[PDB]
Amino acid sequence: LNLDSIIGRLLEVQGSRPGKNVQLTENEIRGLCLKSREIFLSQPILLELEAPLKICGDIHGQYYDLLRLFEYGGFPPESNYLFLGDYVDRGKQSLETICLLLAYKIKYPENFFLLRGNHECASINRIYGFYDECKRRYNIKLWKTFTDCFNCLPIAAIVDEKIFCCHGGLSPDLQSMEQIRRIMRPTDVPDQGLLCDLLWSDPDKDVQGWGENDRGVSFTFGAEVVAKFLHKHDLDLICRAHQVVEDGYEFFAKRQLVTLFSAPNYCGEFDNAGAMMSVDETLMCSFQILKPQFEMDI
Amino acid sequence: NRKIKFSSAPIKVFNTYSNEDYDRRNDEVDPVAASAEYELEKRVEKLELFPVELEKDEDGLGISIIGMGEKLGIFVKTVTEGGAAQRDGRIQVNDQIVEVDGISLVGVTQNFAATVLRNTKGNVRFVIGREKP
Ligand SMILES: [Mn+2]
Ligand SMILES: [Mn+2]
Repeated sequence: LNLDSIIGRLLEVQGSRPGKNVQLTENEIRGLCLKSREIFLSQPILLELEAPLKICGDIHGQYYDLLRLFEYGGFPPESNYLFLGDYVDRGKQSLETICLLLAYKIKYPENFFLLRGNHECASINRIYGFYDECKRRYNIKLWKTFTDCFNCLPIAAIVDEKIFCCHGGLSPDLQSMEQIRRIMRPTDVPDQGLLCDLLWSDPDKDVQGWGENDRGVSFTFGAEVVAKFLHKHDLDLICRAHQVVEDGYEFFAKRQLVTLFSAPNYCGEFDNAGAMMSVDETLMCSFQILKPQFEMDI
Repeated sequence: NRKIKFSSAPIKVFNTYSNEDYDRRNDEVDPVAASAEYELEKRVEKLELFPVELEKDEDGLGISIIGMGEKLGIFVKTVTEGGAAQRDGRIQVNDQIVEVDGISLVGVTQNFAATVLRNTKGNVRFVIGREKP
């Protein structure tokens, strides 16, 4: 397993200049994938978590930002953590990021949780960096191994039966939570349907009801849809990610939905800051901001 | 009705690496190229793959290939009558050449595929893909 050895090496670059890589062995990574995969399937696809807890958004391979995320929020098991997906792609150190998160999940399965983002899908990360990073620093067989692990990540989490958490947002097909729980793993993320929307959909102020999403997949939803959703299921907040917000956090539909993003200066093309959410035993919510055609005969 | 609350206390702003300290840019990502490769890979997954082993004769392997998309796939256009491929019978027109001597020819460049097919010898090991019924 080498779990303590793996984590120690991953944290050894804390004080180095950012960009320095940590090269784990192929077998160690495969161990982390095969064992985290085992835990993911032993736990419900729809998580039921209890406070205290800290909620974080996209990372996208910005490994050192994840460290400062842990440094200020408290390394595990000092604090319980729930991530909303998008750990890989668009960054130069996705492998370090996902390994550290998977290691903590194996080490602290009941106090550390990871949700599936739209980039934890083979059809997407094959294009936006993770496959290339696996090919360069390992073999593509390792990328297939990450796919089998990602296909078993949980989709959504409900905190204290009152806060609903997922990467993307709501779906017009979502009537009861049993529709989520019936989803069987391992599964790819289809181009359409409930699972797709949970990982892709966005809130939009200018939309009444449902609307088409500029990403070319899934939909956009307005404030009324949020309020009705919370009313019908006796919830009071939707916590999600998947959109860059300049202040690391951003509310929507009064205080009924919040967007979290934990990758400062997203892929070096934004000014945005990162942020996280802390929920205590009394369900108090606070914000910590991480501000910087051919032929041939044979 | 609500059982949650929110904090009016000030917001804590911890500092983080600048852009000079931490260069988060990544110009290596090339979605256009990867997407072209991935589309070819998707088609192969839906194909019926079977092995084939041909012994080269005087004429060669008796196969004529065509590239189809940059990132190309290798398909059979002609099977010369009397050649090794025809006499074997398992290779037919429009069969994709997924692998040759263990080297993948899905989403490759014409230069790459030509180099591989020119370096074959004697008993060439093929992986052939055919459209499922
Ligand atoms: Mn996303
Ligand atoms: Mn994202």
